[PDB]
Amino acid sequence: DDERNAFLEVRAGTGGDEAALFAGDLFRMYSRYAEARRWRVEIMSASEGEHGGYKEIIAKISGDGVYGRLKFESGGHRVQRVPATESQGRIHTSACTVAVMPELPDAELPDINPADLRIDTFRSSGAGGQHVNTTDSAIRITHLPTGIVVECQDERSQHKNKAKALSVLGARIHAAEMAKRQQAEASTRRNLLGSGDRSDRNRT
Amino acid sequence: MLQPKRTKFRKMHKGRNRGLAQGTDVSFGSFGLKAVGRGRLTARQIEAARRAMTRAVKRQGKIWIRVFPDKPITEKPLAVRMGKGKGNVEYWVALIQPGKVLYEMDGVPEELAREAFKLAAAKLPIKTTFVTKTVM
Amino acid sequence: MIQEQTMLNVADNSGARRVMCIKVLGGSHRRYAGVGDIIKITIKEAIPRGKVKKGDVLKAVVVRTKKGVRRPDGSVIRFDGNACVLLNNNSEQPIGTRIFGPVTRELRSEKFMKIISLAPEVL
Amino acid sequence: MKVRASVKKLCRNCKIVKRDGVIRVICSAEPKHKQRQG
RNA sequence: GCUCAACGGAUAAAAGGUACUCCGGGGAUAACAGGCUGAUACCGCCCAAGAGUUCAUAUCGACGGCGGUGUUUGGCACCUCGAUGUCGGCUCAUCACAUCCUGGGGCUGAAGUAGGUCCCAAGGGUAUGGCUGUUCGCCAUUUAAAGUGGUACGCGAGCUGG
RNA sequence: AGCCAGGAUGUUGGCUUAGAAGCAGCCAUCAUUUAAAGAAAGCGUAAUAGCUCACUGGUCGAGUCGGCCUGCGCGGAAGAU
RNA sequence: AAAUUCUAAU
RNA sequence: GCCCGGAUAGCUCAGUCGGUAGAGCAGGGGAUUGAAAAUCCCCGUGUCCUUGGUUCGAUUCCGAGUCCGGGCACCA
Ligand SMILES: [Mg+2]
Ligand SMILES: [Mg+2]
Ligand SMILES: [Mg+2]
Ligand SMILES: [Mg+2]
Ligand SMILES: [Mg+2]
Ligand SMILES: [Mg+2]
Ligand SMILES: [Mg+2]
Ligand SMILES: [Mg+2]
Ligand SMILES: [Mg+2]
Ligand SMILES: [Mg+2]
Ligand SMILES: [Mg+2]
Ligand SMILES: [Mg+2]
Ligand SMILES: [Mg+2]
Ligand SMILES: [Mg+2]
Ligand SMILES: [Mg+2]
Ligand SMILES: [Mg+2]
Ligand SMILES: [Mg+2]
Ligand SMILES: [Mg+2]
Ligand SMILES: [Mg+2]
Ligand SMILES: [Mg+2]
Ligand SMILES: [Mg+2]
Ligand SMILES: [Mg+2]
Ligand SMILES: [Mg+2]
Ligand SMILES: [Mg+2]
Ligand SMILES: [Mg+2]
Ligand SMILES: [Mg+2]
Ligand SMILES: [Mg+2]
Ligand SMILES: [Mg+2]
Ligand SMILES: [Mg+2]
Ligand SMILES: [Mg+2]
Ligand SMILES: [Mg+2]
Ligand SMILES: [Mg+2]
Ligand SMILES: [Mg+2]
Ligand SMILES: [Mg+2]
Ligand SMILES: [Mg+2]
Ligand SMILES: [Mg+2]
Ligand SMILES: [Zn+2]
Repeated sequence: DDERNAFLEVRAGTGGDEAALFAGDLFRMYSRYAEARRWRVEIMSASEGEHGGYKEIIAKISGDGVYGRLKFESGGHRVQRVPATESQGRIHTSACTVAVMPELPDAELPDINPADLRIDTFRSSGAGGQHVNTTDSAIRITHLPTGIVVECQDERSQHKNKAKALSVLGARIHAAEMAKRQQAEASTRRNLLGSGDRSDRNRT
Repeated sequence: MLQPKRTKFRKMHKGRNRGLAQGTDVSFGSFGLKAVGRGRLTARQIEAARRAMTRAVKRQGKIWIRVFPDKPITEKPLAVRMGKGKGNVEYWVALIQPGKVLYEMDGVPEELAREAFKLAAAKLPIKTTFVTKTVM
Repeated sequence: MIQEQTMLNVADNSGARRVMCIKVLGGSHRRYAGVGDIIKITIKEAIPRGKVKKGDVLKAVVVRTKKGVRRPDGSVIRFDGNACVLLNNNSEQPIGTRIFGPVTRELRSEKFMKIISLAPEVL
Repeated sequence: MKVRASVKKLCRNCKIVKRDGVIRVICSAEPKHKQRQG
């Protein structure tokens, strides 16, 4: 199922500095719960909150059944209390936003397998006198599964053009998959996170 | 892929491949492939044949590789003219003369070694035969 | 005697005024289309609130030609313009519900009896 | 019919017959086993 | 007494452009085409881990191996420098088959209709337009189909000149 | 090689899984009656079934069955006046 | 003679 | 493809002339403030890109390699 390592992200919602203080307290709570489970917690990244805790702390928790237990902590958490950054004794309400993610294999297969490539060789255009006319010094490669087309005619050698055009094809087919993965994870984070505004919450 | 860990010299002449072979007997196992033709074995061919013969005996018994590819073969890049130096090392080969034993195998039935020595020879460019131990 | 690039009028109330022939269907290397032949057209202008929009790609049937038709006794019938009735790509059925001007006897087939019925007169 | 440079027996019903200077394989059980050398 | 190191040392003393060019020679030496070769290119075949619900071979074929052709890019520098006019388009073609359609068959994971793949077969046929000088390619709409190559990558004492 | 006959007994096994029973894949591969018969080589079920082979008896009845070394041939083998 | 700031529930 | 330059602390960067590595920012503790910053005091830095070799000893010297930056790739 899903009993793997997790990424725990918690950031400040409404409140400002007090939200940062509560984020620090909440992260400390989770760190203590993890250390009393024989789990390892590592700070992948930190953005501190001026007075107290963190504007945004993201950590990676490694262990057994981590995601099976921590996957219900997503959403918003509300805190009502007398803040430390308050001259008077006024009670204030603030919120923090928590997301929990799994980890996935990230293989990047260079599908440069030539069994699914269409290659065309043809003449080039420009100033070349009598040699350029009677020679196939321009290359074009199309990758059939994805429909990505790249052509090269910059040099006088067919071999050089083929090599660098193939390299460009590989790079610009890898980018088109990295972007898709990035937008998928960003969307998932967006609908898991919510918008910390002390009205959408899971616990008070 | 077998290859010397370190070598005194980077490149080497071409030479010739005349004469018969020393090491025409089986010394460790009970069966082996003896080479009949003359040529070269690349390290890619030795590993390709060893995997086919290994998979056929179901990881039973012992297998000896009795040749080593310790000769560097150079090759010029593409679409260049002559001369201007010597090419770069690309692969390693082992010269084969008529008579060498290429592999050994022990711990398996006599009829099973033939089957595994049949799939192994199919990956090699040199005609081979099957031999057994001799008392003297 | 209709080729590609030929402009034709329209002889129904489908909302088009001038259409331009872009293909003569029926065979390879086919040259002309006479009365009773299906062609491929594009709309060049249309009524503001018609059934069809300018730039559409449809089919049509030729019902009047300047070159005319010839009859088995040697006689001919000629008009003063080329006209067509708009059909749809799939069902081969007329789009409008009215026909303007006369038609001819070469439409007396089961495919175009919907046009023969609606026409003011048949020549 | 499968045309290949190496015809071989694939089951126990396959037979080797040389007809008109051509070597071919036929078996009475599996029609997929018939083949000729070419 | 010389890094006269271009080391048998030209003067004590010295850099470039020519598409505005010019003379004497060379196929002793390059760019086009021919030639030898076939690394590269394209097409076949051998073995069979395997995928295919099960099942190596209905359809594919990992690791390796063996050949054919002379369409590509090359290697060589054998012919031509007292001259063999070089891309594409037009008109006109002719041959090979490694067959796009039509024709005859075997297997199928072939109910039918439609297909996949492999044999035999060269008689005939085998698009019009938009963009670009374009070969190539993308797109729109047709067709039974819009084949792959050789011929100085056919064809300027047959046309053009982008 | 044909031609008749047989070609048996507790594994509805735990071992895996819903179901795996000789023939899906993990182990073992004993014993009995017998002239023979494998606790399964093949075809065949979701799982059973069902269908062959080995092996063993009768007629026939003279030869028959596969490796090794060698000579010459066969296929693999498609291009352009 | 120098010197910035104090979110959001009274 | 050819030639040239560079790789040193968490980040930008100086330095050897074979025995020994620094600066600014950042980092940790403490002062001042009702509190945060600015200001003050005290304290730590790193297998000098990878590899093989010569050396008693290599960041340094000599061959290979990777990555990064620049110049060149012309006559047909
Ligand atoms: Mg120029
Ligand atoms: Mg339009
Ligand atoms: Mg016949
Ligand atoms: Mg000199
Ligand atoms: Mg000299
Ligand atoms: Mg001028
Ligand atoms: Mg002269
Ligand atoms: Mg010379
Ligand atoms: Mg010279
Ligand atoms: Mg030449
Ligand atoms: Mg010549
Ligand atoms: Mg399988
Ligand atoms: Mg040629
Ligand atoms: Mg050539
Ligand atoms: Mg010459
Ligand atoms: Mg010479
Ligand atoms: Mg001459
Ligand atoms: Mg010349
Ligand atoms: Mg002359
Ligand atoms: Mg002349
Ligand atoms: Mg053929
Ligand atoms: Mg024909
Ligand atoms: Mg005839
Ligand atoms: Mg144009
Ligand atoms: Mg032709
Ligand atoms: Mg050619
Ligand atoms: Mg030409
Ligand atoms: Mg041509
Ligand atoms: Mg001429
Ligand atoms: Mg003339
Ligand atoms: Mg001009
Ligand atoms: Mg002009
Ligand atoms: Mg032969
Ligand atoms: Mg501020
Ligand atoms: Mg305030
Ligand atoms: Mg401090
Ligand atoms: Zn068979």
